[PDB]
Amino acid sequence: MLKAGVHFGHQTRYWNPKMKPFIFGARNKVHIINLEKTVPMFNEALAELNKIASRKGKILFVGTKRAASEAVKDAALSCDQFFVNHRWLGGMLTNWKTVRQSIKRLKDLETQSQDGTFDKLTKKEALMRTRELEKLENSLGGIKDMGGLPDALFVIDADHEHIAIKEANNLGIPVFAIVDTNSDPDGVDFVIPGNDDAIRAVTLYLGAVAATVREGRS
Amino acid sequence: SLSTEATAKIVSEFGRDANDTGSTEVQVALLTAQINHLQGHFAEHKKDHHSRRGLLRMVSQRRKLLDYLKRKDVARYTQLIERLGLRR
Amino acid sequence: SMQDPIADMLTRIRNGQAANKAAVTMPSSKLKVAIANVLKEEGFIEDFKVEGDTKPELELTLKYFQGKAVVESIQRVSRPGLRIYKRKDELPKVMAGLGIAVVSTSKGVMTDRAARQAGLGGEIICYVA
RNA sequence: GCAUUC
RNA sequence: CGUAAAGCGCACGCAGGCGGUUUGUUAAGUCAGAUGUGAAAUCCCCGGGCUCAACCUGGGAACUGCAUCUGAUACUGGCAAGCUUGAGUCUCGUAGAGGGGGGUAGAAUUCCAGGUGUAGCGGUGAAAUGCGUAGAGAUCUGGAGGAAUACCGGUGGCGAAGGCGGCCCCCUGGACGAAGACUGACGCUCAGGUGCGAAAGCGUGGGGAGCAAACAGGAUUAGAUACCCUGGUAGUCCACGCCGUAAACGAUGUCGACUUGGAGGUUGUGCCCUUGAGGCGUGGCUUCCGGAGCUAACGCGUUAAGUCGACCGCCUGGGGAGUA
Ligand SMILES: [Mg+2]
Ligand SMILES: [Mg+2]
Ligand SMILES: [Mg+2]
Ligand SMILES: [Mg+2]
Ligand SMILES: [Mg+2]
Ligand SMILES: [Mg+2]
Ligand SMILES: [Mg+2]
Ligand SMILES: [Mg+2]
Ligand SMILES: [Mg+2]
Ligand SMILES: [Mg+2]
Ligand SMILES: [Mg+2]
Ligand SMILES: [Mg+2]
Ligand SMILES: [Mg+2]
Ligand SMILES: [Mg+2]
Ligand SMILES: [Mg+2]
Ligand SMILES: [Mg+2]
Ligand SMILES: [Mg+2]
Ligand SMILES: [Mg+2]
Ligand SMILES: [Mg+2]
Repeated sequence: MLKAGVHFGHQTRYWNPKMKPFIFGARNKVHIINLEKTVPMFNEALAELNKIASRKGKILFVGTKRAASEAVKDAALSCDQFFVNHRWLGGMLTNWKTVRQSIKRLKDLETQSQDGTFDKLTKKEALMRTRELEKLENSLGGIKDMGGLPDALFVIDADHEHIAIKEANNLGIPVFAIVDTNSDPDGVDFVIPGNDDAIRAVTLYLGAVAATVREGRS
Repeated sequence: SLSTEATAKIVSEFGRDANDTGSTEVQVALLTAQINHLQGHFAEHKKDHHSRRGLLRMVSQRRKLLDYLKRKDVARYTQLIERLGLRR
Repeated sequence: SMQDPIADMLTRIRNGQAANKAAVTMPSSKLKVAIANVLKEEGFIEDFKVEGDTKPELELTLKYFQGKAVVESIQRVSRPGLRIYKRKDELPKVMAGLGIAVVSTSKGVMTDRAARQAGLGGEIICYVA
């Protein structure tokens, strides 16, 4: 529901003209979002997300900025949904079949560590090869068990994650995004105007969807 | 261009009163006064081409106004040219 | 200088539709109102209004369907430099009848279909699809 | 510093 | 028709083309119907006849035209009366290398005269021609004359374009803003025409410091009618006339309307005002980057090369040739 924070936007210099409808005014030289318009669209976002959630669909969280990199992972632990916390590899969805073998390599790396077959005297097995696990995990950690294209895309920034939006649009996957004043609309089917980088803003966002998904999943 | 006192004198002479400045008679009379006044200027400064271009605009503007007045009312046009002693 | 006010009315509609503008306002005239009335009847424009007496201003309420402009295309046909008149049998039909052509007949301004039904020709104003 | 041609 | 061929160098403008808005009238254009005519054949449509076809033939349609008659009045035009939003005049201000004329100032170069002073100076990649013991260069004093205006100076300003930089005066053009008043379509464009139009060049008469085609010498080089060096005439400057050409370029004609934005420069103006080398608005001009759209692409992008209207100019493979 409506509460403190989130309303804060960015400077009027970097505003996107396409977002004129969702700006309430230029307060202290920085645009502030119209909350009365955000709640209807936002409430629609959870309702749509709940509907697909009841269909056992797979939701994907896309957060790359350091401010929310750990936040998305926390939601991915509160619910069984998938996420991307670090750089979005170009083509994670367009050529998913190409990325499948990369996931399989991570599984093999994970296995070799579990049963201790990697504890060979050589540093090559001990150090060089095991350093690939965290390199792959930090980028493919939350997508390991997706097993296919997501049924919906959730994005914290529509411009910082413009690559992810393009892939989802190409594949026809519905896109939900926390679109900011400076961000580019028309690439997201469901737009949630508001702040994208404030810590207290995102946590409410991914926290809200992380909840309604659980009720929809049942 | 033209002194305010001289401009006021022409307005009251040709127009209905001191406030009727838009009348074709006032506009034509004002242009004629400046054109005649500038005759001495170009007698001495023969190659003041840049200012002469402005003078030709007044001549062209006066001709357009005179033709409009002639079309609108011939009788008024005939009286005006007689008073100003032009169209020779 | 402005020499074809009708083209300005059509241009404003075309530019406004491309800009996703809710409505377009322009100086009003009897011919513009007559053309606007035909557009409103055919469903191309939601509504139109005239405000002011000394300097009336004509406002047109544009309409959109599925987020795209209803008026796919609108072009002036008869122009001050070249005016076009058509007989009853020569009345054109836009997009094989899906569109309409606004015709200024002796009985007023009406679509090509109306003029054809009435059996009266006249000046072709514009094609709007 | 100058330094052509196939 | 920015770069592929193609926007006159830029303007003013007659003929011509086009023209805001309201009422009445006219019914020329336009539109409807009828009448006369539009020969026959031919073409076309439905039939008939040569064994079929070609071919022949009946009727219709067609001959998109012209003329008259009767009507229609929306649009265009004519006529009459209007209206203010286009355009224009007036009042108060602002900025500017806008133009013409006259005067004047300082720095510097060259030259002339004199003093001090002594063997180099000048120049190049190197060198030489050249200047100098007849006293150069350097340095100081005074005088003469010409040309251009350091700093300010800034993708700053002004002008139709070309173009216009010290300062002062005289004459003078245009632009822009503030409200208010006035005229009431007087407008836009423009073949021909006319005016202006860098530099070089030409004519006459002056002037001539610097610079410098031509020319001369010294170098360079296989040669060097060049680049480099030392000299140097026309010219560059002024007066008046002529020439009318430039990559005269934004390689982008003029006018008007419409269409998301961001950051600057410049010049007016409104308002909040004690919490000023402040806060929010509204005009003119102008630079840069970019959205839609557009474009062959590059790119353009509210100052369009986007979306439209009016008028003019111009292009139709290369070369020959903008030549005979
Ligand atoms: Mg070329
Ligand atoms: Mg070319
Ligand atoms: Mg008219
Ligand atoms: Mg008639
Ligand atoms: Mg016949
Ligand atoms: Mg037969
Ligand atoms: Mg009329
Ligand atoms: Mg001409
Ligand atoms: Mg010269
Ligand atoms: Mg000479
Ligand atoms: Mg001489
Ligand atoms: Mg030389
Ligand atoms: Mg030429
Ligand atoms: Mg030039
Ligand atoms: Mg050219
Ligand atoms: Mg040009
Ligand atoms: Mg003109
Ligand atoms: Mg741009
Ligand atoms: Mg020749």
